[PDB]
Amino acid sequence: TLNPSARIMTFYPTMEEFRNFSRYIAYIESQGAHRAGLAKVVPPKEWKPRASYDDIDDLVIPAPIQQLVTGQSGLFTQYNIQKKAMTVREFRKIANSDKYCTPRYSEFEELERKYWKNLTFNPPIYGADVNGTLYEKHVDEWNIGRLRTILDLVEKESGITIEGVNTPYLYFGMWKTSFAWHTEDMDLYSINYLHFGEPKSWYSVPPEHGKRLERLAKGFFPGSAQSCEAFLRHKMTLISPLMLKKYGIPFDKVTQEAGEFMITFPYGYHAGFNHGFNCAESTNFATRRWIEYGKQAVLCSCRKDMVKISMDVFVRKFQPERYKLWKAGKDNTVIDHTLPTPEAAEFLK
Ligand SMILES: O=C(O)CC[C@@H](O)C(=O)O
Ligand SMILES: [Cl-]
Ligand code: NI
Ligand SMILES: [Zn+2]
Repeated sequence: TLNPSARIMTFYPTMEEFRNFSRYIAYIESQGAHRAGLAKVVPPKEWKPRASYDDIDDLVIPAPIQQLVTGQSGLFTQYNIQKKAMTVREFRKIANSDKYCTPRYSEFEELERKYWKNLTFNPPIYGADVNGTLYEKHVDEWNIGRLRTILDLVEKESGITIEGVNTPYLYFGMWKTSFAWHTEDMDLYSINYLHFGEPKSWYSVPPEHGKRLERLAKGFFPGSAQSCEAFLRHKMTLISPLMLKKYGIPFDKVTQEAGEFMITFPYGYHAGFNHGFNCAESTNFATRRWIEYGKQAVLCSCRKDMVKISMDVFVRKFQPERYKLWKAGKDNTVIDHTLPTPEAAEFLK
């Protein structure tokens, strides 16, 4: 089938193709993009979500996070220490200080080695999970604030909003800040735009090999595994690419740059780190292909306020012939990670 390498793909849509979000996602899936779990989409040169970013210095980061990393030989656990609120100006001041700034380097392979060699030292601050958007109110193409996908059935039918899932999150980062391995809540899709700043590097494991990654993680962190069915959802586990390589876990890497979009797919494990001071925005979204992932997503069974979406409305509206079967817990549909979402039908003929 398509993209049998399950390698990370990059797309350059024209302004025409760009306009319909859900439609372009259907397209890239018809090209096998999802098989890698992660994909890059470079927006048209004439596209910009905001005019200028010189007016956010006063924007407040209510819960900055200091990332303490503990571990050795490729396996680490990240602990969060919440610091007092601060502004984007204060944050940047710190991000650029000779204390937390980016080390000198030539090729990316070098910055990478330095990241994996010093991530346990000099714990950085991460202005993550910040409620808000940097999109201009009139931007109608790929506006994270309103992608208009079926995930809207959640708020529209129940009124329930889940910060970060069906509302945007801003992430202000600095050198060495990172994000642990994980898939989205309810195994949804994810859209990430890097408004500005230094690059953000990503690691991705193909959804078709996700179970292998979990198996490995469970063997390394048996304690966390025995305490939770999906401890990777805590987002505290870091695993180096060398360790994955050494245990035969298929994975790919890619560096996202300011102005580019990254898309993660259902059950696509990903992790990465920021090269330096930057700002990114993200939220989740869905397609009809997601519904099945949602019904089968293995959720965190030890924390409260953990994201759990009712799959009822989706199964009832898009899988009516399986609703009673599903409701009776008799629906044993097996998921094929290679198949594109049905909306991509028009692109396969
Ligand atoms: O987990 C993701 O989808 C990306 C998270 C990334 O934006 C971060 O800074 O944590
Ligand atoms: Cl700026
Ligand atoms: Ni994610
Ligand atoms: Zn848990």
